[PDB]
Amino acid sequence: SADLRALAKHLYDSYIKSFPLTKAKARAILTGKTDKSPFVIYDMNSLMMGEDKKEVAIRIFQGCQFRSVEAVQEITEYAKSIPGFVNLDLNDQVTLLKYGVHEIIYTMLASLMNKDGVLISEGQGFMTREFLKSLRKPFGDFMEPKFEFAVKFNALELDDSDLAIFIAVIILSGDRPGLLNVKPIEDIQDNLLQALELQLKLNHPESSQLFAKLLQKMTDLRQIVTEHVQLLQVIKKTETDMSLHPLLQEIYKDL
Amino acid sequence: PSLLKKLLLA
Ligand SMILES: CCCc1nc2c(C)cccc2n1Cc1ccc2c(c1)COc1ccccc1/C2=C(\C)c1noc(=O)[nH]1
Repeated sequence: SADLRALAKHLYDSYIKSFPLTKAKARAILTGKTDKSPFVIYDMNSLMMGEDKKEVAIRIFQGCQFRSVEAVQEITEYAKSIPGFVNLDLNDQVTLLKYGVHEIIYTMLASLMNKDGVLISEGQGFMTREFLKSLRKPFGDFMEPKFEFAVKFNALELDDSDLAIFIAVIILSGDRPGLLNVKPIEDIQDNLLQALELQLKLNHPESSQLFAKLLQKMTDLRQIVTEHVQLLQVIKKTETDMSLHPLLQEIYKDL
Repeated sequence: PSLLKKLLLA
């Protein structure tokens, strides 16, 4: 138990090191409790006004690439801090990151979301949900269920301590395709899961079944990533020559 | 080669 608390604290410490924009920082921005106000993008005119941050919907989605590549870098830093991670076979670390990063990006995306919109570029902007919903199909339908997931995930009131371990658990998923040595992965995960269980019991003592809800949220995130991947397949079927950051080419390769 | 693998070794 005590060692499980020591591991929880170590993970929160690294998450703090690795991720500049914490959930706590983000919620402070979203509730005006902070530091300069985000610029609001609610229509085409405010969008072109805020550009210092192809057809519009492709422009908006392709501009997420800069952030996603930074996030991968952050997530890699955080993964390396998880005890046991760097001692795993190197190709298995790559595998874990390859199939993990988007789950973690959507996890952190929820932290930047409320029912009305999403923070962008380190909180310097706020894109509204209605604006995103007005985009041409299939783009306009895509984010809606992301907001839905975020609103329910945020209702659980996890903090950064909680999230750090939740994230560690996800990265140490033994079932990613083509992992060469699964057992040491699972042994790490099993211990993380115990740290998470205790973390949730001490930190959310009135919250019935939180541990199990969180397991289900990991399944929801796989589903969300499956959908994210199919949005890009659908769009590649007509946007033949669409630039893609080389880091992300590695991640999307084979999917 | 692999960009992830470089970020892992850094
Ligand atoms: C990065 C994932 C979270 C996210 N944040 C968004 C924000 C903040 C606004 C609008 C859409 C957003 N999304 C969804 C999103 C953003 C970009 C891309 C996708 C999906 C997947 O589908 C695409 C379809 C056509 C063109 C680009 C893309 C996306 C790509 C290449 C991408 N950009 O960052 C990625 O990780 N993937």
